[PDB]
Amino acid sequence: SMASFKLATDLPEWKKLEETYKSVGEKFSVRDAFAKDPKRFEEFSWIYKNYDDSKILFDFSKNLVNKEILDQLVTLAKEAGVEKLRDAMFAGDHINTTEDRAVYHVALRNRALRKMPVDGKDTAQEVDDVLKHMKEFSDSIRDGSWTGYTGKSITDVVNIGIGGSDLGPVMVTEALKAYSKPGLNVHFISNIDGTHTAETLKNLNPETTLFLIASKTFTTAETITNATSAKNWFLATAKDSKHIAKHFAALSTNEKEVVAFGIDAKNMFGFESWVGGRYSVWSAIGLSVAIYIGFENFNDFLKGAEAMDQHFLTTPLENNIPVIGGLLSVWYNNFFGAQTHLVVPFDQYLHRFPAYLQQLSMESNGKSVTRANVFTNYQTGTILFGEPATNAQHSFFQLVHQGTKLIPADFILAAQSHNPIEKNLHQRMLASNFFAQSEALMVGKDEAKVKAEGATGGLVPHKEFSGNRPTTSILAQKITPATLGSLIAYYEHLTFTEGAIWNINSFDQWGVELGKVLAKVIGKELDDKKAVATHDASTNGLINQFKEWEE
Amino acid sequence: SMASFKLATDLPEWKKLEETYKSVGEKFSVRDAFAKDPKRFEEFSWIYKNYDDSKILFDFSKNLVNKEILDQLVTLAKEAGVEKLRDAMFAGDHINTTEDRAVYHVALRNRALRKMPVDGKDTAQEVDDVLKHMKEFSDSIRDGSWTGYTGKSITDVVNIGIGGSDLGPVMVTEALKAYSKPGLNVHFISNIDGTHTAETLKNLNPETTLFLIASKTFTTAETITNATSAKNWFLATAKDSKHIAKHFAALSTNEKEVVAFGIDAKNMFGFESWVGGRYSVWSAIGLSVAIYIGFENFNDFLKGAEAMDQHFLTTPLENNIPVIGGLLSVWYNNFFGAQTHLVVPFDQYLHRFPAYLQQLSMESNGKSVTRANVFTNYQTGTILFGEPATNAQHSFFQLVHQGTKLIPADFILAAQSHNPIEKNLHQRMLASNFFAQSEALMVGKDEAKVKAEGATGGLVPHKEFSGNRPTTSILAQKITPATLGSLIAYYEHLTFTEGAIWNINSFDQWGVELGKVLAKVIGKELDDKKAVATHDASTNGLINQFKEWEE
Ligand SMILES: O=C(O)[C@@H](O)[C@H](O)[C@H](O)COP(=O)(O)O
Ligand SMILES: O=C(O)[C@@H](O)[C@H](O)[C@H](O)COP(=O)(O)O
Ligand SMILES: Cn1ncc(Br)c1N
Ligand SMILES: Cn1ncc(Br)c1N
Repeated sequence: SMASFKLATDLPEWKKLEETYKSVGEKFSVRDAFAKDPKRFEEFSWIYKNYDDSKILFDFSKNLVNKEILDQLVTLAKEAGVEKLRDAMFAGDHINTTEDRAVYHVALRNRALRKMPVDGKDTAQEVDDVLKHMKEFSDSIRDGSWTGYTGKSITDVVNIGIGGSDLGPVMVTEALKAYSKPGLNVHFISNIDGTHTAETLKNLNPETTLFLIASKTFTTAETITNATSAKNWFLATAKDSKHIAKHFAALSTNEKEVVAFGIDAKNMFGFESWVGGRYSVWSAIGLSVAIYIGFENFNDFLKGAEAMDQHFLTTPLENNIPVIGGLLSVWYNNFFGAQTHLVVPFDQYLHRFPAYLQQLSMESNGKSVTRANVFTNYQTGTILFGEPATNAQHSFFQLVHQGTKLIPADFILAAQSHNPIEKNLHQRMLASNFFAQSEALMVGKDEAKVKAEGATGGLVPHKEFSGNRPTTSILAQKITPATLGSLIAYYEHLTFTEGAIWNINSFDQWGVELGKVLAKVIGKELDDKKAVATHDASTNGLINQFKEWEE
Repeated sequence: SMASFKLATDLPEWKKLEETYKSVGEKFSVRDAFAKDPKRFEEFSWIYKNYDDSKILFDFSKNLVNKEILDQLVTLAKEAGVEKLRDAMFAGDHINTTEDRAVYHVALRNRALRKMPVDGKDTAQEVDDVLKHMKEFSDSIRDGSWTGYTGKSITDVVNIGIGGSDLGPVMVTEALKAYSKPGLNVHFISNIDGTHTAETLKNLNPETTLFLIASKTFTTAETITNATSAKNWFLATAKDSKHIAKHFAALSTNEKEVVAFGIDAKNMFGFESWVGGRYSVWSAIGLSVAIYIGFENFNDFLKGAEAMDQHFLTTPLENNIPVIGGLLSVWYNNFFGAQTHLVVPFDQYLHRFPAYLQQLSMESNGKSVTRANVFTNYQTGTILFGEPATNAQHSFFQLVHQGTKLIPADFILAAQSHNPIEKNLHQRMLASNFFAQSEALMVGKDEAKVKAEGATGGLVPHKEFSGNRPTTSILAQKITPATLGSLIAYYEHLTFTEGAIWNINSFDQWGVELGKVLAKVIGKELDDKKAVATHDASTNGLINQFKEWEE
């Protein structure tokens, strides 16, 4: 399973891209590119067709890229063996080398029931069987047939989990909230901070609340603590532990720990080690989604991911949409030295989409060691950030337009709103902003125009805009379950691409693994009341100041 | 009002800091610094005492800084005239040069009624008079005496506004939600996206809902549109426009536009041009806060800001807490070339604190032109991001620990929880994470330790942690109104400092001003149905694809 090369900087096309950066890239004029190439929009935009014949336009043409540059980036991808690694992923090979695991989120959305084996054994029916369990259970919650311990239908579902066991369910239930039904609400406890439990459960009724304990390992400190506190809250009213079986289910890989916690095995929704947390919403972890919007919508979301998987698998690199996205990220990160990537949904439902992508991206690609087990001498993962528009335009877009940092940005809009109020007035205004913002980042406003518009003397430079600030625009028809499925999978495969070029393992997380063992030593120290002198002086000082100030 | 210098790079200490970066900074060992200096925690931490005798510890000692470096940064601040600009701000001078305005958020929290003049006229009583109006109105909402058009008490208050007229109210009501009362809820419509209106108003009763239309200009497109749609929603039930007077108030500078919209002048809460939006929560814009948690709590929040103002005004630079913070930001941005700054509250109530600071920071300091009206040839504002812990630890902290990017970070914890459930178990665990995370970023884990812990061969590098990754830890006793007031003001004055060194105008926003006129041309084009060919080919293509896909 070893690597075909050591460092990205070893790939012969890397030095050629450095040369191209110097001669064409650094000074690249997007205005000039459009003037030189009447077909530029056609050449640097791609329509994706989803399984339901809906469409998404990916327009890359406002980026600092042309045919020469993209052809060089494609050659780099071939040298890096992006296709070989991708094929190994889809083959169920153990490409997560450091944990010796398969990387098989693609198998979770295999609705076609293709043969998709791990360790030589097809996963298709095992995955499907969990999905059938999810459909049966979510249907029974939604139709009222699953009753709580006093015989009432469930009104509230509380997911308890953190990281990969939280953020997908949050983001996707928010994104697809138009598909929810009145009277059936979802909630998400994740932070160990007791505020999260107290505020979430404050107004809920134990008789009509169902908890889903979401944990791959079922040993995570925060989650098991939160789950215990919720069980205590439930039993304060319900009294008898026999009633737990109607109110607690588990989403997990670890049957022994689930049962040991006192959940019935029948109420476990399983998944496997080859599902990374930040790739897990497609699994049993998405049960809150199926409950909130219905299993059929959840299934449509999976099929959207599957269609984008097939696109990534089958398309030559030069027309492969997630690959192009990933190649542009490498271009900016490693040649321009842009440390960040901005993601801006022009969509209020997608308000937690940037935060989700931040996990996906940064937890996958924030690595310093390659598959050849040497340290990198070049940049890896970027820092991702964002908020929805139009809010963002009034905020940090000031810096995006007039600051000193290059910030590659992705803007996303649906042509149709789920909420086309006031005869679509609000939607037309939203869309006008989408178009005009990316236009303005490209066109800018030169000295002569500032003067024509009435500024004189020392005010003029203050009102200039450089332009040639790059954007990618992604236009969907509508943010349906299927569309969101395809969009997430796009970003998954974009992340894949970047990581393949950098020659890192996109699929481990030894810093978040360390995080889950770090705090125990200090926790024991906070339990007894003596002052501490066992760490560095800052840690000791902070701890001791805390001890003086704590309740 | 002109500048004493052109470019930061002209300041004699700038080149000296470049030299210090090369010889001491680049290779700085924080472990070595603690070993060399037994008093390092004491020397690089400061206790702030608030007006109510509560305290906040600011520990900078895990930063890449020592006495030599900090003394050089202080000298740079003196060369840049940070104190002169600060004194001009507090004097009511028109230091927002490009708009020729005073910068006088500090006057909003002048509870001491010091003489604080703009254009030679004291502002103290005018500010106070608005606050007395806010107290009377918020008291009458809270006590039930302000009734809606059918004679019922108000149960829901909806703020409508965007940017500076939204994010402060959102963040501060979230942060201080422990101080709210059952049955009186606040809501925030901001996005033009009609989803925001539809979802917010779905379950509200027009008879018991009060709107606050928050707009400095009272002409912002999104806000006036949202406000109109809310008025339409209200009148669909209420029928008669005479009932608007019991249900709509305005937070604004622009009395003529407010009345013209059909709000009663008596229900206007005014503020002045010298309040920037991203500095406005202290003004009439904070009315939702006063309603949600009570005017006395709002006033305590102002007094916390006032105390931090007095600290910033009166403290020599070497012990001036916001200045030190700002100097470290310049150090990382301009000498290390770190493009970002991470802010992580170990506090679920403060979940929107990073987003608020993102506006404050990036909208203030994302500028390319100095007070001498020349373009910069060095980096200005950083990109700010963050999410609360412990969630963030499971997410992008992977990259913070093991990626290739330097990411200066601020961690914030309260020693006491408003929600100390389970005999403070959750709070002790939260705090243990706070300490352990910053410890781990500093200490790292070398090759020998990885081997001792059981890794062999090619796995070892994958599990190494560099350490020497910097953090600032801020420990409060409790996040009270007063504490939050002081914390925001800290960041305001930190932002001030950075901008003063860069010699930019922290107080204009010509990119967000452009944003509010950009979209109108395209909006007219989306109104008629013909295809468009009036822009660049990408803009035209996106618009035309939208037209094919739109309802
Ligand atoms: O990305 C990850 O691996 C983490 O965010 C995990 O999802 C998080 O630690 C929760 O782990 P578990 O699902 O085992 O409870
Ligand atoms: O920071 C700013 O200036 C903007 O975010 C404004 O707050 C926003 O545009 C709203 O402007 P107004 O308060 O005039 O409606
Ligand atoms: C660079 N990038 N942008 C979004 C995502 Br997900 C990644 N990895
Ligand atoms: C650098 N920085 N960190 C927080 C804020 Br507010 C700013 N300007």
